[PDB]
Amino acid sequence: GQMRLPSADVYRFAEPDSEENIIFEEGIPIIKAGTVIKLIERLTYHMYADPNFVRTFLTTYRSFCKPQELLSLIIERFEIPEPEPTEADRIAIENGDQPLSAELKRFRKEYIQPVQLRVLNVCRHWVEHHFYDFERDAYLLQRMEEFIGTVRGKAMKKWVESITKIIQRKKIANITFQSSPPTVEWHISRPGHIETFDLLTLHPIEIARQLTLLESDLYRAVQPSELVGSVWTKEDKEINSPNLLKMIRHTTNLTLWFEKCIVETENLEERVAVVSRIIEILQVFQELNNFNGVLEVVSAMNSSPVYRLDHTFEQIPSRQKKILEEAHELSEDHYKKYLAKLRSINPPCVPFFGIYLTNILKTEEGNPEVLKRHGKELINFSKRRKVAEITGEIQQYQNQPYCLRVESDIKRFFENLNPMGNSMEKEFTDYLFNKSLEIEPRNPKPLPRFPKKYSYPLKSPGVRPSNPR
Amino acid sequence: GMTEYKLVVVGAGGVGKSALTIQLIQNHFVDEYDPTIEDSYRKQVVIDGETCLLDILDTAGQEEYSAMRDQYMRTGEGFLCVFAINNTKSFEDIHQYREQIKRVKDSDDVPMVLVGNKCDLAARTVESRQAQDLARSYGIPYIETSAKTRQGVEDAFYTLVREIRQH
Amino acid sequence: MTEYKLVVVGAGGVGKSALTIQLIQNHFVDEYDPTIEDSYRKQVVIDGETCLLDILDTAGQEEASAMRDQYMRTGEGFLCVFAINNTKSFEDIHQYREQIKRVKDSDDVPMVLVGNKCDLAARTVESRQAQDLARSYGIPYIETSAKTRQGVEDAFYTLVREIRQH
Ligand SMILES: Nc1nc2c(ncn2[C@@H]2O[C@H](COP(=O)(O)OP(=O)(O)NP(=O)(O)O)[C@@H](O)[C@H]2O)c(=O)[nH]1
Ligand SMILES: Cc1cc(Cn2c(N3CCNCC3)nc3ccc(Cl)cc32)cc(C)c1F
Ligand SMILES: [Mg+2]
Ligand code: NA
Repeated sequence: GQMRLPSADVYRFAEPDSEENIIFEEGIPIIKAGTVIKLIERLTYHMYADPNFVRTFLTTYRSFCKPQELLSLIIERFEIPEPEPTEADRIAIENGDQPLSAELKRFRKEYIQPVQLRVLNVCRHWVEHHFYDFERDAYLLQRMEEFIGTVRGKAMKKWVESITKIIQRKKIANITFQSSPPTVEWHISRPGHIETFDLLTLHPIEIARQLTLLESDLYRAVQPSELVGSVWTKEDKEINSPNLLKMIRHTTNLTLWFEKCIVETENLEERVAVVSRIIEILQVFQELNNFNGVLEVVSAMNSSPVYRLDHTFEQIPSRQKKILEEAHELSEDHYKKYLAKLRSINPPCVPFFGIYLTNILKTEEGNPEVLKRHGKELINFSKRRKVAEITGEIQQYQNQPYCLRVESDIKRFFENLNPMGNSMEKEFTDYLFNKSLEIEPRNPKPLPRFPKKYSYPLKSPGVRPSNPR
Repeated sequence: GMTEYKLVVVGAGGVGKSALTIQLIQNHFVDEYDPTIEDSYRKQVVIDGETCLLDILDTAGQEEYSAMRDQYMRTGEGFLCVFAINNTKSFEDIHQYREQIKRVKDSDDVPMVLVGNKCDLAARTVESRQAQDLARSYGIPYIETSAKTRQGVEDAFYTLVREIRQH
Repeated sequence: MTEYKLVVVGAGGVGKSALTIQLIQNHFVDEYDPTIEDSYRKQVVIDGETCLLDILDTAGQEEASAMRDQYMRTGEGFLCVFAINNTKSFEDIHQYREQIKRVKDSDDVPMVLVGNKCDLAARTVESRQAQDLARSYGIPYIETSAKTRQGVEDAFYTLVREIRQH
């Protein structure tokens, strides 16, 4: 038969399942809704482990339970009473013999030890992957240290001592590759001559590589804490989502820089060379699976100042028109082709983050926090699972590093790019549009001629890499 | 076959804008949503006895990608310009959204509706009359909606379709 | 995208976690933090086909030895890991092999035998002895180093091919 359980009066996690406290979806069960007590029971269940559930729960629980309360509940879960001796044990003891204690030994082996180990696994995952709770609440960290540091008994000892050390390391807190990265490529600007760095003087291959390293690092820095609760949209977004906002602001700045390079090149022939170079950079972004970079370029080419430049468009080579068209088609029909391509490539890649943001926000906004059943309010856990499916996808693409060498001067050049200067956004984008009208006026105004501004060769070195010995 | 209308929702972030399309497209009567499922943003409707397909673009959450606005707006035939009735800044943002739409579409007469959205029980700071006056100065309809009761939601989208049909 | 459920099993300290983290993050973990149960995901193209690997990293410490049926039921294929400088971990392999067969009620479970820590000179399990065992199981034997990456992709992606051809 099944093991007997402690009385629900002394141990709250032994209450029977009912539709008043847990609802399952239609081979482990998937929880649709439940009380916090039932969620924590299933988080630390004696019959099976559920590492996905641990990640989902630790990512999303603050929408229904405070960190201090979670710790109290898992400590309560850990403190399981042992059963009293059975009749057979009693009779042995009365005869001066040692009891077999068969039921007690089974309950220790099959209930207490798995539940306690799974509580410790929650603690371990909490500290390793969601340490911000403890960074933001020093008293919570003290309580966790005290709980772990006072667990007795040899069965848990290896993990107790390990978790103690992990906590201490987290308080005061290297890549290997299958091959060598390719050689850094140089064009007109030579190494160390940062004052000449520009769109046409850096090698287009190396522009795309260094922007991909930068954008990959920005992508990889975004933690789920910046996303759950839609906090990047709220009044404290600069406090709660700084890495996400830094990533988005880089993307915006690069798009505006591409637009500024185009419309400030007043000579038609030179502006064609600028646009052609940008589409070559886009080609390398595609080769590197840097989808953020691909869309940075597409957004610039679809912007109001650039889109209308028909005289420039007319001179772009047909093959480059095709490259830009197939990049734009990734975004059509609500990113249908982008989503399929992301799911087919071999990482490393740099996803476009905006789709994730919209899907997290709409999942949060479009589903209720609780479900009302039989007069009880149950936590709607399916909504949280959906959010954590998105944060899990994000994290999956954050693991793989690019095998490309950093060029510190090129990296600094793009880190410090500031196309808007001291201008406000409206002032600057009006300026870009007025430049567009200046260099290619609306019909029937005649097309003016403008002097060249670049003194160096406009011919691209191309985007196929070179390899000396 | 039936006409498809590409509608675009624009407006300030962080003030419940997304509830407009969610409530429309929703199982009206089951408060639930998976935005990831292909065609959680397409809805077949009958407006004045004529069946059509609404394809709604709502990039709520991407407001900080400000250089993508042109790219997203370019896809649309008609626009819902949404502000929150308890957020005066979102109302003051409307003028620049409208100017940007006119620029992207290269037209002074783009089908659009002004939508005042009640997203919580916090005190209203934009009165109906202020928003009506603004809409009239633009020559466009004004619809107020609730983010919780679905009131006004069908009126907002159907009014926009009528603006497109009568353009 | 086909999804593959891989499970990494073997005695405590043989490098199951270091192997997995090397595969996932290209990083070698120097610390020995005993696992309870961890899970990872990896999108990767193998033989021209994109798939999604779900990798379960399990507990090798004997104190967790009564909690294995539950993960063996879910797994499609198993990396059976020992360390080539630890003869006891090699002797523990057959206990994992037999338990997997019992739980899945099958003589034909996708498996790869992995001899880890092959960067270390002081070997105590000879390749021939491990290869003989692998042949008796009908499975390949791959020596790996979580430290240097030697053989790591080969071990995991060979297991994927086994599941695919099962
Ligand atoms: N030299 C060398 N050391 C390794 C290698 N793989 C793991 N180690 C080291 O061996 C120790 C144990 O590694 P770990 O991955 O934690 O082993 P495990 O099998 O997951 N242990 P457990 O079963 O307790 O979870 C660590 O100190 C780790 O750095 C390897 O290939 N070479
Ligand atoms: C190659 C190129 C395209 C465009 C702008 N553009 C165009 N236009 C529309 C208006 N007439 C000319 C074609 N179609 C595009 C499709 C996708 C994208 Cl992303 C941008 C698109 C503008 C410049 C200066 C240019 F060189
Ligand atoms: Mg381990
Ligand atoms: Na206000």
